Amino acid sequence: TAMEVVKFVNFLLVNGFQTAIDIFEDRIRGIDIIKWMERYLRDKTVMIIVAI
Amino acid sequence: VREPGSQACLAIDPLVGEEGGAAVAKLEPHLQPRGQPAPQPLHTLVLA
Repeated sequence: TAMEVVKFVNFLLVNGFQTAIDIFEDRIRGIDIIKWMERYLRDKTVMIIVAI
Repeated sequence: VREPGSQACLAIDPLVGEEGGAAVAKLEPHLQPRGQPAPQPLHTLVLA
């Protein structure tokens, strides 16, 4: 889905949602991948989208 | 014998307020169109 996920992220960003995805937060994610994932996993207010 | 004149049965009918009822409303988000010049992701390449 990597191809369609980029279009989906464009759709979300253009409509005003701050979408966190590995390919775009590459710099921060690089510092600590697991910490980066945990930041969003622990936060209850962050909506998670599962691309099946 | 007795006459039902005074004791006649009663029918019932609600006073429906449908004539003045509000309608159900559907919401649609006004998508920021990509047909209009919306931004795009800046996939970068390197000229080495």
